[PDB]
Amino acid sequence: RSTTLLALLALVLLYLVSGALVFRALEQPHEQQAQRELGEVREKFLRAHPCVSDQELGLLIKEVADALGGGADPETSHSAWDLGSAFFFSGTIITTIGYGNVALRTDAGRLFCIFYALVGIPLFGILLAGVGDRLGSSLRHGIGHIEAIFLKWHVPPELVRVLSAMLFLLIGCLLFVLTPTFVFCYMEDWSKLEAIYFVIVTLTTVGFGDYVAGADPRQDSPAYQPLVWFWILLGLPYFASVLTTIGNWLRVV
Amino acid sequence: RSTTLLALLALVLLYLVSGALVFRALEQPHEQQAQRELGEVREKFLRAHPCVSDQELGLLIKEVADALGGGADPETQSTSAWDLGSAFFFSGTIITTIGYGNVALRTDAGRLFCIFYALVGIPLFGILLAGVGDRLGSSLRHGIGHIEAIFLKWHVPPELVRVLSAMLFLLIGCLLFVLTPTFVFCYMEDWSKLEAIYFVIVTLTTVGFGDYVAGADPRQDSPAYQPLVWFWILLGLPYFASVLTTIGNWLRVVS
Amino acid sequence: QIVLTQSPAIMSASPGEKVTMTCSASSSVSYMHWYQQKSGTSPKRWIYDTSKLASGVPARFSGSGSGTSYSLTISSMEAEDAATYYCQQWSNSPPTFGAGAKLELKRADAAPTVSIFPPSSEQLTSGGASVVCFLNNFYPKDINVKWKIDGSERQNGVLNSWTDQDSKDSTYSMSSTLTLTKDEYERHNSYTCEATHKTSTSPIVKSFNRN
Amino acid sequence: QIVLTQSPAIMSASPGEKVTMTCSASSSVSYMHWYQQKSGTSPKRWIYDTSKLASGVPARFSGSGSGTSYSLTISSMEAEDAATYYCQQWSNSPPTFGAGAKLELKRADAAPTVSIFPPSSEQLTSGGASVVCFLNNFYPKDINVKWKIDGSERQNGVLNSWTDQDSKDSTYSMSSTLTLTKDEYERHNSYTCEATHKTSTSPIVKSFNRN
Amino acid sequence: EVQLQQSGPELVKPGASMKTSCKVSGYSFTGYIMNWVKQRHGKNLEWIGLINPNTGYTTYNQKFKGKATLTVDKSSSTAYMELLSLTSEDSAIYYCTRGNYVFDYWGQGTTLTVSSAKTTPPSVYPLAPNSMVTLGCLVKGYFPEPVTVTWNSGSLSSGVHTFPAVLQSDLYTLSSSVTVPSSSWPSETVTCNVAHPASSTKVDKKIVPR
Amino acid sequence: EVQLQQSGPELVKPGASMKTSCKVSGYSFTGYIMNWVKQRHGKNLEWIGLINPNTGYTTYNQKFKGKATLTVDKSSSTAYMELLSLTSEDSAIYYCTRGNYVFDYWGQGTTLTVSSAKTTPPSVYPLAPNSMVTLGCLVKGYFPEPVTVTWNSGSLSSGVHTFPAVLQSDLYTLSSSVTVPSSSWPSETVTCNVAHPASSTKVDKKIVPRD
Ligand SMILES: [Ca+2]
Ligand SMILES: [Ca+2]
Ligand SMILES: [Ca+2]
Ligand SMILES: [K+]
Ligand SMILES: [K+]
Ligand SMILES: [K+]
Ligand SMILES: [K+]
Ligand SMILES: [K+]
Ligand SMILES: [K+]
Ligand SMILES: [K+]
Repeated sequence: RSTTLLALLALVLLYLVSGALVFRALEQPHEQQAQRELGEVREKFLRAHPCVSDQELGLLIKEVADALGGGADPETSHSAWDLGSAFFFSGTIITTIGYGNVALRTDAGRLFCIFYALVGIPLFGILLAGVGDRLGSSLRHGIGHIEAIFLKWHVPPELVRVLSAMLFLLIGCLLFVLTPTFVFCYMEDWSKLEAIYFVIVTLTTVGFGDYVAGADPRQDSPAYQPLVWFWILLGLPYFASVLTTIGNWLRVV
Repeated sequence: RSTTLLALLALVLLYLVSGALVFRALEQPHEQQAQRELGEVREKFLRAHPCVSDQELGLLIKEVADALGGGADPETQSTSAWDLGSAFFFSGTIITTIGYGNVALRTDAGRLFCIFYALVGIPLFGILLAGVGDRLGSSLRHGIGHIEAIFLKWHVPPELVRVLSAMLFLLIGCLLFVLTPTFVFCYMEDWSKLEAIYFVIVTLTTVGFGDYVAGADPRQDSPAYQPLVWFWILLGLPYFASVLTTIGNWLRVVS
Repeated sequence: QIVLTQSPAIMSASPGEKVTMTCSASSSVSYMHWYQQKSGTSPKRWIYDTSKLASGVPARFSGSGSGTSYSLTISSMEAEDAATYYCQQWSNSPPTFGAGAKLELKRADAAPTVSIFPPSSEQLTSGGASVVCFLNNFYPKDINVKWKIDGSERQNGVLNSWTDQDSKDSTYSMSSTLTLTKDEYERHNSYTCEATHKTSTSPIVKSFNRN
Repeated sequence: QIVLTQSPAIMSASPGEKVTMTCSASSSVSYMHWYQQKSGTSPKRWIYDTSKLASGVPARFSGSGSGTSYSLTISSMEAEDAATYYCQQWSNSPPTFGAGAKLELKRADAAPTVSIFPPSSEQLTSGGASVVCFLNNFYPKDINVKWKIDGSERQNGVLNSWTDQDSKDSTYSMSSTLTLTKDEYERHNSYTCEATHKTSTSPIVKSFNRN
Repeated sequence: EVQLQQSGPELVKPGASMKTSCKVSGYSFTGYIMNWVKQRHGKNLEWIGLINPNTGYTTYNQKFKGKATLTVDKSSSTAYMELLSLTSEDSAIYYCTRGNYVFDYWGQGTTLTVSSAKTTPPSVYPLAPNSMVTLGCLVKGYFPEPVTVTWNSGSLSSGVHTFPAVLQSDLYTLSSSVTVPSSSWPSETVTCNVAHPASSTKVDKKIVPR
Repeated sequence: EVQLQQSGPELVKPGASMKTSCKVSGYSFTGYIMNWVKQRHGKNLEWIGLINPNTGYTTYNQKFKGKATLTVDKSSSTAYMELLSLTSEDSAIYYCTRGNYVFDYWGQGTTLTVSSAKTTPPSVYPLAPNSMVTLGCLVKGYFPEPVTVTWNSGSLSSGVHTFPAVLQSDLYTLSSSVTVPSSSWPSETVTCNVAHPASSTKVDKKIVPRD
C-alpha cells in the first residue's frame, strides 16, 4: 500500500497537471470575452447617448455591479430568498452541491449555514444511504424478473447478473440523465450538451453554479421547479452507484 | 424500516423548510435593499441624462449584468484565470467535488471534456482519499498509544482515557486543519476570522459555493501558495470525512 | 400597472381654505409628480419629484409623501387654483396617472333660473319636435331634472348638457332637451320641466300648454 | 496612457498617387478616429469609428484596421489633401492622439537660393550682431545649415525658422540667424553659412569678410 | 421657451388609420424622450408609449402595442404618432409630451374623432317663451364640431351660455341661452348668429314671441 | 450650422492664472460633452479634461489635475477653462471641442502666451548685400505678436518670404526676404514697412547697398 498510495498520489498529480494543460488550452483563448462584451456595451451606449461621458457611464456600471452583487435582479417576485428559492438553497447545502448562483451577504447567514450544513449533510448522508438501499433492493427485485427472461434463453447466470446490473444503471441513466436533458433543453432554453453538463455537474455534487434550474415557482409548470429537487434526490443514488462502481473498477485497477 | 425512511424523509423536509425560513429571514431583507439601491441608481441616472429612456437604461443594465455574470470586471476598460497554476487548481476543484466555479467554462469543448474528466476523476480521487484516510488514522493511532499509556500511568480509568485520546484526537485535527488554516487565511486573504472559518468548512464539506476562494485574488504574487493549500484540502477532507461520518453515528444514537 | 387612486374625484374649496388632495399607489414609489389642467388646455407640470415646484407655480402650492401615499397641498385656495390635478409615477414602466381630482370653487348657494321652450314652428314643419329646458346660474352642481308630458314622466329622447363652473360668478348651468316626433308632441298638450335643487325641498317646475 | 504612434511623421505624394498612413496603439482598441489639420485652423473630424467618413470628406479617403493597428488611405492624392492627419482613441480614458503625420505635395527637386547678410550698422551701434542666412525655394524639406567663424563651426546663438510648403510652387524656405555680441563679431573677419542639400554632393556656401 | 406644436384636429372613418405630428422648438429635439398621452373625455390620462428621437428606440403600453406606431424626422425635429384600424374608442385628445421621468412640456393636444358622419350644416331654431327674460338658439343636426353662437353680433355678450354639443343620432346638437331685461324684449330685436365653419354656414335667427 | 466661438488670445505674466470661454450655437449646449485640447507647436495634441454641461460632472487628465478648472454657464450656453500658476510650458493653442468618443466640432482655438515681457516695439534692421538679388528685414526684440511686414507699402508682394516669429527669452524675432531682378536694385528704392499694433509702432527701413 505504501508504494500503492505514493503511486496513486503521483498518478492523480499527473492527471491534475494533464487536466490543467487541456483546460488552459481550450479556455485561455476566450478568457477576455466577457470584458470584450462589457466594453462593446459601454462604447455602443456612448455612441447612442451623447449626453453621457465615459466616466459617468463608468460609475453607473460600478454602482450596478455592487447592487447585482447584493442580489439585485435586472427587472423588465424574482426573490432568490423567498421561501421556494431559500428551501432550494438549503437543499444545495445538505447535498454538498453548493451551486452558489445566490450567495449569502449577512455574517449571520454564514454562521447559521456552518451549523446548518455540519448537522444537515450527515443527516442527508444517512437518508441518502437509506433511500439508496430501499430503491436498490426494490430495483434488484425488478432485476431478478429480467434475469429470469435471460435465464430462459440459456445465458449463464453470472453473465445474466452483469447484463441485468448493466441494464440496471442503463435504465437509471435513461430515466434520470436523458429525460432531464430533454426537459432542461425545452424548459431552460439550453442545448442538449449544456443540459448534460448541468445534470452531471449536479449529480457529481460539483455544483459549479454556471448552470442552475433554480426551483423558483414561475409559470406554466411553477410547482415542477421545486419538484426538480426530487429528481436530484432520486438521481443522486443512481450516480452514487455509478461512481462507487467506477470506484470498484478503480479497485480492479 | 420503510416506515422509518418516510419518517426520516419528512424530518429532512421539515429541516429544509426550517432552513428556508431561517435563511429567508436573515438574507431576504438585504436582497430587497439591493434591488431598491439598483432602482435608486437607475432613477438618479435618468434624472441626470435626459437622452436616455427608462427602457434603454434597462437594456444597458441587463447587458452589463450578463457580462459581469461572464466574469467581467467593472473597474477596468482594457482588452490569467486559466494560467497553468489556476487551471491545475480548477481540475482539483472538480475531482474533490468542491466545484467553487469562481471561473466558468465558456467553450462547448471545455464542458464536454469536463464531463469525462470528472466521471473518471472523482472516483479515482475517492480511492486516494480512502488511502490517505487509513494512513492518516493509523499514524495518529500510533501516536495516541503513548498518550493513553501516560493516562494509565496517571491511573485514569481506561474507558475514560481512549475517549480522551479521541477527545485529544478531535482537538488535534481541528487545531491543524480547521483553526490553523482559518488563522492562515485571515492573514493571507484579508478575510475576518468568521469569513475564514465559513470558507474552510464550506470547502471541507465539499459544498464549494465559490463566494470565498483562497489564492483566487488577482493581485497576490503567490501562485504556489494556491497549490500548497490544495494539499491542505487533500489532508483535511479525510479528517472532515471522519467527523461527518461520526456526527451521523451521533444522529444514529439519537434515532 | 402601478395603480394611482385619487379620492375624492371632485372637491370644492372656499378661497383662503387650505386644500390637500392625495394620490395612493397600489405598491411603493420613489417620487410622485402632479399636473394642473384647466378645461380646454393641456396638463401643465405643476409639482415634480414629490415636492419640487415647476417654473411658474406659486409658493402656496406644495407636494409631500413617500412609499405608497403622496399629497398635493394649497396653503390658501385662490380662484385661479380651480382646475383638475393629476398625479403620475415613473418608478415602474409604464408610467401611470391617477384618474384626476377636479377642484371647484365654493360659493353662496343659488337656485336654478329655469326656462322651458316649446318646439318652434320652423322645426315642426320639418317633422321634429325638441322641447328645451335651461336650468341656469345655480350652485351647487348637484341637481335632478324630470320631464312630464300631461303630468306623467317621460325619460326617453332626453339629452342633458352641463357647463363648467362659470369663470366670473362660479355658478353652473345645464340644458335638458326632450326630442320627439311632431306626432308624439301634437298628441299631448301640457309639457313640464321639473328641477330638484338643494335650495328648496319643493321642486322648481316650469310648464306650458301647446294651446 | 494608451500611446498612439504615427510613422512616418512626414510623407510626400504627387497628385493621383495612393497614400496610406498608419496609427499603431500601445495596446488594442475597438475604434480609431482621424483628424485633418491645415496651418492656421482647428483639427477637423475626418474619419471616425475606424472607417466612417465625416460630412464633407471626399470618398477618395477611407479608414480601416482593428486591435493595435489602424490606417487612413487616399485612393488618389489631390492637392487639397496636403495637411496633417492625426489618429485618436477613446476605448480607454483618457482619450489620446498620435503626434500627427504631415502630408506634403511631391515636386521636382529644387536647389536652395542661399544669401548671407552681415550685421546692419544700425544693430551694431546697439551692440548686437545678427548674421542672417536665407535658404529659399528648395525641395525636398531635408536641409542642414552650418555657421563657420574664421573656419570654425558655431551652433550656439543660432535660431532657425521655416515656412510651410509654398501653396503655389510647393517649395520650402528657411532663415538661419547667428546672433553674437558686437565683440565676438568684431574679433573675426570671415563669416560663412554652409547648406547641405540632396540637390548636390558639394555643400552650398555663401560667405563674406568683415572688411 | 420650449414648445410642442401639434397638428390640428383630425376626423377619420371607422377602420381608417391616422397620423398626427408634433414639432418641437426652443430645445434640441434629439436630446429628450418624446411620449404620447391619450385623454378620453376629460378622465384618466393614458401613456401610449415613447420614442427616443436620437436612437429611434420605441416602447409601447401593452394596451397600444398593435394600435400605435411612433416615428420621428430628425431633420424637421417632428415626432409622429400613427393609430390603426380606428374604432369610436379611439375618439380622444392626444398629446405629445417630453420627459423620461416627468412630462415637463406638453403639446396643445389634438382631438381625434372616429365617425361615419359627413359634413352636415346645422338647422337653427329660435327658443322663445319677471325683470329678466331668457331666449335661446337650438343648433341641431350638424357635423363636425365646432359651431359658434353670438347674440346681436356680440352686442349681447353678458348673460350668454353656449352648452356643450352632444351626439344626437351620430350628429351634434347644442343650444345657447341669453338673458336680457324683459323691458328689452320683444321691445327690441334679439338675433343669434350661428357659424358652422366646416359647412361654410353663417345663419342669423331672430327670436320672435309665440 | 453647429459653432464653437472661443474668446480672443490671452497674454499673461508667469504665475498669474487665466480663464477662457467657448460659446456654442446651432445645437443644445447641455446635450453633448465639452472637452478642452492643448496644441503646443503643431505635433502634440493633449486632452485636458471634459465637463458634462448638463450635470457639471468633470474629469481631468492626471497631467492637468491641479492646473485646470472646467465650468459652464448653462444660461449663456458657454464653457470656461481656467489655467492656474501659469509657466512658459502653458503657452499653446487651446481648443474647446464637443464629443464623448470622437471630437466632432472644434472651436477656432485661442492662443495663450505666458511671458514676463512688456509691450516692446521691434528693432528693424535692413539686410543688404547674377540676374536676381535678395534683400531682407531683421525684425527683432518685439512683444507681443503680431507684426505685419510689407515691402514698398505692399506694392512689392511677389518674391517675398516672411518667416514665422520665434520666442527667444520672452521676445519675438522674425525676418522677411524679398527677391527682385538686380536691374531693380539699387536702381529703385526698396523699403520694408513693419507695423506693431500693440505698441502703435509703424517703422519703414530702406535697403541701401553696403558702402
Ligand atoms: Ca434577486
Ligand atoms: Ca424565488
Ligand atoms: Ca393626418
Ligand atoms: K457568480
Ligand atoms: K460535493
Ligand atoms: K459524496
Ligand atoms: K460542490
Ligand atoms: K459548488
Ligand atoms: K459554486
Ligand atoms: K460563482
